[PDB]
Amino acid sequence: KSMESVMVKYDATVRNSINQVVQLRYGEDGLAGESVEFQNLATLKPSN
Amino acid sequence: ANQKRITTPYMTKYERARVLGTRALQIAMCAPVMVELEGETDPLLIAMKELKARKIPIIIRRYLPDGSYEDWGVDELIISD
Amino acid sequence: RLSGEAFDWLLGEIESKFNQAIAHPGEMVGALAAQSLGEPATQMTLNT
Amino acid sequence: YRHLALLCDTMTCRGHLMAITRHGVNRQDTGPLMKCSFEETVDVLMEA
Amino acid sequence: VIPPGLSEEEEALQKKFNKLKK
Amino acid sequence: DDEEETYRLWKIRKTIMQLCHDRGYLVTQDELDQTLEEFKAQFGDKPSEGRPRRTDLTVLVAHNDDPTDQMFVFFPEEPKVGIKTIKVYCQRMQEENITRALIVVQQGMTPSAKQSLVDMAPKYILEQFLQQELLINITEHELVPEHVVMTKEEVTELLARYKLRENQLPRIQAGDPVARYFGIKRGQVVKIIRPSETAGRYITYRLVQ
Amino acid sequence: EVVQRLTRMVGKNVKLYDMVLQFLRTLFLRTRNVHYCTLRAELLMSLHDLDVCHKFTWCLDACIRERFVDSKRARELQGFLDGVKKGQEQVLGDLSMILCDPFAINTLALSTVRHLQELVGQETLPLLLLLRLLALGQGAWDMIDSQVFKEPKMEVELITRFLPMLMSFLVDDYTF
Repeated sequence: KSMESVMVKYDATVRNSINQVVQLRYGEDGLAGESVEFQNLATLKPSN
Repeated sequence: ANQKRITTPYMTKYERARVLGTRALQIAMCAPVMVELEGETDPLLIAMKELKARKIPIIIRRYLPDGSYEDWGVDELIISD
Repeated sequence: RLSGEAFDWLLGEIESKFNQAIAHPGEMVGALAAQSLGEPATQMTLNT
Repeated sequence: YRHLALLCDTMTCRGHLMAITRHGVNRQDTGPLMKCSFEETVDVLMEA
Repeated sequence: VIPPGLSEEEEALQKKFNKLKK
Repeated sequence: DDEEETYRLWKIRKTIMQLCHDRGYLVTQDELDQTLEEFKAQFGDKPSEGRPRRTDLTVLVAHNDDPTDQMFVFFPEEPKVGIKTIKVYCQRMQEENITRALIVVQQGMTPSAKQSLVDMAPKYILEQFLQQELLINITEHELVPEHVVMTKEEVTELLARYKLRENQLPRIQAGDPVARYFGIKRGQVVKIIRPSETAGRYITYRLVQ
Repeated sequence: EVVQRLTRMVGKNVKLYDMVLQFLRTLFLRTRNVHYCTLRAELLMSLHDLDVCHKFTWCLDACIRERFVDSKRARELQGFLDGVKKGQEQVLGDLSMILCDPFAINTLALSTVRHLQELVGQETLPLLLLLRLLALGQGAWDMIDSQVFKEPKMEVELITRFLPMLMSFLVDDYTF
């Protein structure tokens, strides 16, 4: 009931019924939850 | 103006479903068919063949949040699938 | 040790996949987020 | 993380904490019918 | 308020020419 | 304790240089970071009944550019500042051509003084703070993301590009600790840069209301 | 421009600064005013970046440039100019640098226009606008000769000069 309206407008941003921009790009990545996957990032951790 | 095209060229699943359904609707009511069908009865397969052949005679109207609208023809649109 | 054809095909695949991963516009995402918070809450118990 | 982050961002979007209750949501101007659809109906409709 | 605005403009114009000597 | 008091005053001064430098007033690196022993040598290490005490270390700093605007601080001896004292400070500023100043009060300051500062804000802007709140930097905290004030020229084309009015922007209250630290007035824009686990960097835009 | 000035100032010392100032003064004298704007801009840039009455003049010029219609900066600059002891060529050089600046001239003209508009709106024609106009005139006339103090205020002529502005305002009001 609190956020029945928060949705994604065609400008790739998040706005409620009042058009108040809440989040510039959904999930701050512009990507649906289905497409994501877990991954191991190699760069961080190993010695120089 | 052909330059002011802000949204993505990727027509989304919402429009694909709407166009497929509505296309099949008038196809069932015997609207003229521009597709060379191999012979089918239900409107849905014919509409799907039309969608994949990319000659729908419909132009979609997207509502940019300011109130302005942009039109997108199916021909210029690109299927994600 | 991919070949060049494998390389450019892989690049095309990445391009298409990232195209698919884009969050579509018009998806009612605030409701989805809050409601997907709800189910794990139902699973959780005060006796955990 | 997308849904979790979205939820908190909507809570804090109004520049100060907005608890998810009548006292928290009825404060915001979000449509008298909207606030009616929430827990309280007569008070919101009649004050509006 | 158009009449009041016109009267104020006329008064201002009349007063503007009073400082020519000074 | 005398040592506790001198340490507290040293931290107060340190936070004050950091505040001014972040705000945009030219300050030399020596003051920006100086040792506690260095300050003790400077001031005597005996704030209590000693040659150092309040209002001795009040400093005036000009803006980096346009040195016309300069700001300095007030350090009332009494815990609860007096309205007569704030009026005396106002007169001291009146002798000055600068309309900007800060006040640091050991204890709570009077609501009558609050109303007085509100009343005389338009002619000149005077801001107050409290020992404990200023005793530790807020920007240093990891939880706090990076904050930057905005300018009219940038706000204009920002709004033009995003095809939205200032009202639609997500808001932040004026009297918040961060907005107070930056001295941001109403109808002013602040950009926030934050580390996002899922996208690396995120930019958000806020309006002080 | 900026890069050339930075390269020149890289060898910044007391003697280097003195030689640069002498060369700038000679160039301004030869150009009859053209080099004054360049010299003032170079001095302001040097003061702003690795700068170290010159500092006060640079700060006033920077404030004026930042605020085309700013009034607090103008008041501060007027106070600084008033609190300047009479000296041999110091005030003359300051006034020449201020006047011989096309950007500075445009800023002064804009400030004068804004002051005149405010005076017309307030209906208090004769007053910092008179002081600003006198300062601008002195800066403009300083280039005529060296070792100059100031120029006559011409208070009586000020009313006549403002009369055309009053007539234009009256015509606009009548038309509206």
